[PDB]
Amino acid sequence: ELLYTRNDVEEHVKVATIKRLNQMVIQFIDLSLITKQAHWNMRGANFVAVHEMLDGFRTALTDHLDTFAERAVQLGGVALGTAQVINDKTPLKSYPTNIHSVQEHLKALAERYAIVANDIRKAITEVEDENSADMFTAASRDLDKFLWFIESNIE
Amino acid sequence: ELLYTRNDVEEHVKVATIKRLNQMVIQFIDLSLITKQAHWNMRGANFVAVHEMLDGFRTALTDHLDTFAERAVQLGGVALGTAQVINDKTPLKSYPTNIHSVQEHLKALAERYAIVANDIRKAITEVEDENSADMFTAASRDLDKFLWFIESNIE
Amino acid sequence: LLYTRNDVEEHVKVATIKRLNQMVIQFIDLSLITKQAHWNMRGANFVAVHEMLDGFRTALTDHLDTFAERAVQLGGVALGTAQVINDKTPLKSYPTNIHSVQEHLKALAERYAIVANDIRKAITEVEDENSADMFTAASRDLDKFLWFIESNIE
Amino acid sequence: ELLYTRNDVEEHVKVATIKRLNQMVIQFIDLSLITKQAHWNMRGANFVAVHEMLDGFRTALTDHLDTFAERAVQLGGVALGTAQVINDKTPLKSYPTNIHSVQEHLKALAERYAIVANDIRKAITEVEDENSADMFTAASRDLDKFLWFIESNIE
Amino acid sequence: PSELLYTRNDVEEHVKVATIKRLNQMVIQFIDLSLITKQAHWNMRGANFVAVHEMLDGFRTALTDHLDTFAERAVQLGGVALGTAQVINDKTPLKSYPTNIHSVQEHLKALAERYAIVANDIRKAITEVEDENSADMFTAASRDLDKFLWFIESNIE
Amino acid sequence: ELLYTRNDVEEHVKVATIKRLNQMVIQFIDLSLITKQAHWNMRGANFVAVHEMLDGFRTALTDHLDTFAERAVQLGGVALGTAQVINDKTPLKSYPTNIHSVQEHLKALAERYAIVANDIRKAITEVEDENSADMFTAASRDLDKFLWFIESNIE
Amino acid sequence: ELLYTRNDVEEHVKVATIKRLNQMVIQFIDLSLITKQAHWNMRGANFVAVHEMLDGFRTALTDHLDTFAERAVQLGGVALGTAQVINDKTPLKSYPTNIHSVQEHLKALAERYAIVANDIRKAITEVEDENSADMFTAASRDLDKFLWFIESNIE
Amino acid sequence: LLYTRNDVEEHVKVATIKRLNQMVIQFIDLSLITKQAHWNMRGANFVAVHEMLDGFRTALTDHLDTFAERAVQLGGVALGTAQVINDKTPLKSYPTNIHSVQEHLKALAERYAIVANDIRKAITEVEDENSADMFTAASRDLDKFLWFIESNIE
Amino acid sequence: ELLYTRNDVEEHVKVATIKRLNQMVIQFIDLSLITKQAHWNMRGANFVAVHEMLDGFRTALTDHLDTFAERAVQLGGVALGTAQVINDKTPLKSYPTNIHSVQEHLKALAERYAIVANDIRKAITEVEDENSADMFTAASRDLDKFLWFIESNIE
Amino acid sequence: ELLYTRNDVEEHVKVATIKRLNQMVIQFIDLSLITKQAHWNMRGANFVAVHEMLDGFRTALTDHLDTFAERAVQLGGVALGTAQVINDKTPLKSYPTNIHSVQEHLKALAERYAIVANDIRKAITEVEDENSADMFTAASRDLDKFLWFIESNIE
Amino acid sequence: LLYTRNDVEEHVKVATIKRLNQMVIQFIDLSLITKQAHWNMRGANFVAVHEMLDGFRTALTDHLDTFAERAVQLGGVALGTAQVINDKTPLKSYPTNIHSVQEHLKALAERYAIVANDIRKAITEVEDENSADMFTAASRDLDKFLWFIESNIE
Amino acid sequence: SELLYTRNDVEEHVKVATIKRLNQMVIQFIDLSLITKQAHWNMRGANFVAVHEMLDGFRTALTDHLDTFAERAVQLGGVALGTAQVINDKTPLKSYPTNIHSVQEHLKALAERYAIVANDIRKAITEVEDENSADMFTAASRDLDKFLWFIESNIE
Ligand SMILES: [Zn+2]
Ligand SMILES: [Zn+2]
Ligand SMILES: [Zn+2]
Ligand SMILES: [Zn+2]
Ligand SMILES: [Zn+2]
Ligand SMILES: [Zn+2]
Ligand SMILES: [Zn+2]
Ligand SMILES: [Zn+2]
Ligand SMILES: [Zn+2]
Ligand SMILES: [Zn+2]
Ligand SMILES: [Zn+2]
Ligand SMILES: [Zn+2]
Repeated sequence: ELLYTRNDVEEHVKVATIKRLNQMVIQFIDLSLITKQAHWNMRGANFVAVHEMLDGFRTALTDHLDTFAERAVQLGGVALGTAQVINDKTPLKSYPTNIHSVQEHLKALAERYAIVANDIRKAITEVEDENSADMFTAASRDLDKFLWFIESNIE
Repeated sequence: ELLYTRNDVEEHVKVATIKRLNQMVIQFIDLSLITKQAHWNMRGANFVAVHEMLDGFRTALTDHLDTFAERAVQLGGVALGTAQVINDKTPLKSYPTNIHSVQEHLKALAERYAIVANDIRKAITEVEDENSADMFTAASRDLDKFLWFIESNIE
Repeated sequence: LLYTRNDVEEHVKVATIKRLNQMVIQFIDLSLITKQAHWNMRGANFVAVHEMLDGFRTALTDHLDTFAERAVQLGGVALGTAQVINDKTPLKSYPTNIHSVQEHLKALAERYAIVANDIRKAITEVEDENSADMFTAASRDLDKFLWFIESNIE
Repeated sequence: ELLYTRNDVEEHVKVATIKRLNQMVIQFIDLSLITKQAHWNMRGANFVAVHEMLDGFRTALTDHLDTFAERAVQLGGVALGTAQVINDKTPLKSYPTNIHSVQEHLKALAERYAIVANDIRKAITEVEDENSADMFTAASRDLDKFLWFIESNIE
Repeated sequence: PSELLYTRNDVEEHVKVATIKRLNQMVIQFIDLSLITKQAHWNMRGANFVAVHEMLDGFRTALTDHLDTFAERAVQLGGVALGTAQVINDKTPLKSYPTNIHSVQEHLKALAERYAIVANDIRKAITEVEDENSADMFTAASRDLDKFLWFIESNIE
Repeated sequence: ELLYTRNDVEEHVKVATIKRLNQMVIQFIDLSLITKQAHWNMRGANFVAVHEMLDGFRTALTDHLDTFAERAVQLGGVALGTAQVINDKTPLKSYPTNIHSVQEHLKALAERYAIVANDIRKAITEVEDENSADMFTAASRDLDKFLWFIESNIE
Repeated sequence: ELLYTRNDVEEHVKVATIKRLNQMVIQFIDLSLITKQAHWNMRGANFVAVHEMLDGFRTALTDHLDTFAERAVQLGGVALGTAQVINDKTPLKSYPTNIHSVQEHLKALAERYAIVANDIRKAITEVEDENSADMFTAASRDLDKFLWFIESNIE
Repeated sequence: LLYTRNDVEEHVKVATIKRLNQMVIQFIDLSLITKQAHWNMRGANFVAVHEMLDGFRTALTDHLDTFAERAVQLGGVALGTAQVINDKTPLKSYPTNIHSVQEHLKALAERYAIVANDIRKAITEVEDENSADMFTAASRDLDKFLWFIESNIE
Repeated sequence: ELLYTRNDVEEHVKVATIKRLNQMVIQFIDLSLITKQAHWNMRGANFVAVHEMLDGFRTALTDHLDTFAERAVQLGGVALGTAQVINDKTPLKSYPTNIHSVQEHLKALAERYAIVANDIRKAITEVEDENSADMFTAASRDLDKFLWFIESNIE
Repeated sequence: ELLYTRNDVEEHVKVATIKRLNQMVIQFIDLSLITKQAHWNMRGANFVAVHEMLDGFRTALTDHLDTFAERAVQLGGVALGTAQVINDKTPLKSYPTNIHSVQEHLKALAERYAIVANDIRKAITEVEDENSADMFTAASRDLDKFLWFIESNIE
Repeated sequence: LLYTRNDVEEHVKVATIKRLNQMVIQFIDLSLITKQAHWNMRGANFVAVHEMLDGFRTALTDHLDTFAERAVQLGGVALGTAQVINDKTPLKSYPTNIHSVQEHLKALAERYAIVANDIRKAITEVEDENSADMFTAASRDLDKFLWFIESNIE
Repeated sequence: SELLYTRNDVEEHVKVATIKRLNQMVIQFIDLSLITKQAHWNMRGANFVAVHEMLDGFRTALTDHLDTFAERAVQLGGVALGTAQVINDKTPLKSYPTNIHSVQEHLKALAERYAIVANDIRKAITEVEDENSADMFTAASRDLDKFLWFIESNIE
């Protein structure tokens, strides 16, 4: 069931939205862990700039997911973002540990960012909570631009 | 094994330290996630201040475990921070998914925070890399104070 | 309707303007009630909840100014006078004999909740695109505060 | 009835001074509304300077009126600023919702600002409370200046 | 066939080419508004000068910012953003701005005619485009544009 | 005994003002030791926001007192703020070092705050130096609002 | 002989007040010019700090200055800050030109600062306009500070 | 010319206004060009060159604006409409079919180099010190931007 | 003679420039006052914007002014900026005390800004000290802009 | 005897450490008051510079001060910062109230600074808590710098 | 040894100041070469590496400032004139005739690492705790810097 | 003739001459910069905390200045030299004393060297024939002459 709130968003609409929101949350938490992972372990040409870039990426991700979770609560549900749940519920493929060049990491990121980027863009139009829709549009715009930024550094 | 570098810390010392650094990166990433998890799902007496208090802790955690990972890297290791690795190598017990009182979260928070704070204070006297030890001490100081902040809010 | 190269049609100009004044009104009041509850609370969790509210006010203030200016943009008049608020406000008059933090949170709860429940249907009622956007940013903040308010209630 | 406070302003001075503070709250809140009303709905020569001048004022006014309300609550009284109390108790003539020229708005604004500026200048003499006096002086300094700005821009 | 650059970005091919198209038009209008805003800002005199003169440095920045947002989307959809002097010149729907005029009032009128055009094209653009990401961009812009038109109309005696 | 200055406040007015200033200095200095003393050792409900509130309190007390001292010196006197002088001359009840809960501390602080508050308010009108009257008013307003802040956090 | 203003203030208080405000406007202007004068032409021990100290004074001077003038105008009057009127109506002896030592310049500054300092102090309770009293008071504090600052660098 | 109390000799004014307008025209085109490169590059060194270029754009517009303002102070008309640039710029129409940073660098260099070599000469040609001063600063900027760009070329 | 300095700029250039510097200083100081004078006492159409506008000119002015006096000093001279010297040496025509409208002031200002602006423009070419030429050029660029701004608000 | 905390530093060391943390707490607070007291009653050559410098040491002392105190509390102890306690536990001699010359005050400050400074440099190696040792070195670093600034301004 | 009330042991003072001017000596020589390469590098990855070096320089300069002042604190004299760096620096002269980003990165790596490793063994070799903490902050930055420089090498 | 290639078309003889000048000014500026710190570290006596802080200000300006001269030399296709060996072998400044402590002592020693450097760059400003270079040298000279003035005005 749900936590009670004077917020009168339809009951069925609440359940489905928390549902999407959460999965969106999980995808973003993963994207933030791997952004760091790639960030630490790059090496080679274009290092520093691509290194800094990624830090930027981390923050916005963080902010966007935050909104997701808080919105899921507003509707009377329970936002999820614990290691066990992520590991258990991510669509994303585990990030490589054996890769080392900047281009390697860029390719690995591009891959992952794209799945979430494409997922969330579709979510924008299939979610019946306008607030989420506006939420989802805001994060779609950045993931897209981040997807572009990343791809754009592949040589 | 290790990646080359001009950094001349001894071979044995490097390897040992990479492992300590990494367990510490692993522990800080969970607390980090746990912190947020509690942040979103809290409700009741003293919510707003404790809610924002958690956002401060996170930034410091994040910021510390980042130094960790980078020291491991400087020593020619691979810093490890993906959901699958943390899930797999976490020393912390899964964070309750269905607790709601701020009080409830404070207590569940203290437990895990103490485990990490206690361990790292130990790590400090152990590690034989002056740098990592310095990092750890700065971290230890923050955790000890966070630990106390948490506990000091328990009714 | 005052003149403007703004080419939005008349009917939708007029219909939207009302909804915008209507909404201006609920916030100005909501704005007033927030500060009221701000000055006259005491008891547990005073300072933090007290400082919270100031934050809401500032946010409510800027959202409503966005509504008013759109109403003027579409060619009408934005109404913000005390008089107009007093008698077109759809919110129950705020109680002036309550003092405890909780009492106040509940009184805030109820009213924020009715404005936030109305602006969310509004998003999807107007046919002025820009206006649905304004509302949605406002709704997003409102629903956050409602959540913040109900989350401090014991 | 006054609420308990260790604060030892004489009981009579408390009740007297609270009533003055509220009356000042009342009209400053009224002037806050009037000021936004004028700056949304003006058009004509010197529009843009004047529209932003008024936002300057708005914030100064809401600042002082807070200082009054808090002094009221401090002396054990109850600050009154609900939509109902203002309309019922405002000494300011209602603002005309049928005027659009910058010039008309200035002239409608200079009359309502004068009453307040003059009320608050005299109230400085009248209050027994030193703190309230200082409060009113500070705020009278801003009223006299704004009033002067307002009139200076009339053609 | 597809004169589209490769990206891992789903958006269907048709929605891609049409939105790009759309994005580029808004781009061109916005750069033009930007050029003519500076244009009028430099050359205006008479009553209410410094206020209007500085009012226009504010709009410039926001146009620049939106336009930059419109260009970068196009390039994400895998297009080429076009904003060179030549493209603008024979692409702007905007009537060459008068260089023979000196009063704040006439500059206001001129500005208003052209702001109104851009103002109304981007408002339409919002429901016409099938990229949800672009309609969000356009609404943000449309909102500033609608505020800016009102600001200019308001300083006209 | 006074130090030369071209400042022309009458010999007698100086001496008395000076004595009055140092008293308010003495008791402002104490009040801040006490503000920190409570800051560190409070635990219980509402801990964090109460904790931070006081540090704000501590800053304000510090500028006011600093202003009082410099005025004494301006008049040609010596400002006294050595721990010896506070101890031997503070009219405030030594602060309890056994209490621990936030509530207990807030009560202890209310007592002491109200004393100094109720004194410096009397002082505004007792003092024959216009400048000193002003400092005291600025300071009294802060104390009167802090007392209220303290009292209002009391359950 | 005044300018229409809705600012009701007994017209005769108006006239008296404008004159005092103009006398302080004149004096503060002269002091500001004097201050730069010494600032520039200073040399000897303790140069750079005194020189920097003096810039500080100036910004305060001209700030107090401005409020005096804007108030004169507010009451229906004309603010007088012209080079001719400073020359013709200043009670201050023209600052010397032959001096160059910081010590010489501090003393020229002190004897002049004191004229103005001691003067506006009395002005405070001499004037019938309440806001002018608050103004003069704020400036009197600063003036008394700067004086004391100047005097304390004298060996 | 338009009247101003500004006593710069009439011919000087005419001459200077013209040269100012030539530089206003080139810096604008430069700035358009800078942004075109900005959106449309991909390949090695992207993120950094991308943001590098946003810096020049900012620099370019302040300077160009300083030139327009000077021309107007002298009684002339600052020109920066799309049509005038198109008709008077001496830079080759920028390619819209190129994609590599290394390509875009090469293109920016050609054009940047031209304008840079032309304002450097302008510093000593003009007979108005203020223009010459403002010309010298822009040149200094343009000479740094050209060395940055060239420097980034593999 | 000049104050001794290692600065080796030739002696005749020292004297010649010093005299030229003090000349700009005198003029700029006059402009400054005059600028503040119009800023206080104008009323009419376009008041607020023009009124704030004028405060900017002043900051700009006193900055350039400063740089001149110090250059003078560096070369071993005495910078003069006293009221008396301003009153005696000013090439600028005494400023009208009775004008009241924005246009009245604008025009009086235009006349005097233009006189100064035309002069310093020439001084750029007249003076043999490169440093002091840069100095004048910078001022010149502000002054022509300010004249332009002033003239551009005249109807 | 101690307060309950999950912090598992051993009881014995927890106790020794608190004791040592509090002694510094006491000494810093005292240097704090002393620093402020010299700041006020100083005059003579080099006044403004030294005056300002002391204002910087104060806030420095005050932060280390805080860091020591909470460490104490987070270890289960009570921090002790009360005028009474400073009186009774301070090892620093009373600071003289009869001295007036910057040069006199710098010598009185040096003595006491040097005492605390030399004491805490030893404390680093004595304490068995790494966190406090770190805590001490930072403040030690400041104290030494401050001792050198003080001494350096001596003639 | 200059008089101070700081009571470190005469012996420890003397030793510690000598180890402090050595860290001061190589840190100045490193900041010089840092700009030298900063200025004269070109090729792939120029801009970010140019600016990266600016960050490093600010850091080196602050650390070395710290060693200096400690040394004076113990009663010693700091040593940082051109002639002392030249006569006392361990590191090989930096190569004037190299231009590529890659040549420069490797030229810096070599020198940074020599200083990087010296000060890391210095931490354990000083008797002054205030110097060990000091050296340690430096080491941390220096080790990160060496990692940043090596990590850009293709 | 061994200049790095660039589309910057300043006359080639000018580039070589200007580069030599630019580099000579860089040498002096670094030495000043070195020396400044050296004094700021080792002074003691009356007026120490202000001269000390003052000096840190000088360092900052010198560094931004000398950095402009070098990026200039490099633009015209040269090599900017700033190595301890190059300052050492190529400097016009006398070796700064390491046995002075007094504030007045250090002020006098800086005064002389600041003087040396300040007076060269002022003349440089007229002797160079790349305009950007003189704008550069003029801005610097403005700071040096002011810094020199500050330093002299602190001598008792
Ligand atoms: Zn959050
Ligand atoms: Zn990192
Ligand atoms: Zn508004
Ligand atoms: Zn409030
Ligand atoms: Zn961009
Ligand atoms: Zn103070
Ligand atoms: Zn003013
Ligand atoms: Zn402009
Ligand atoms: Zn100055
Ligand atoms: Zn604290
Ligand atoms: Zn330093
Ligand atoms: Zn550089």
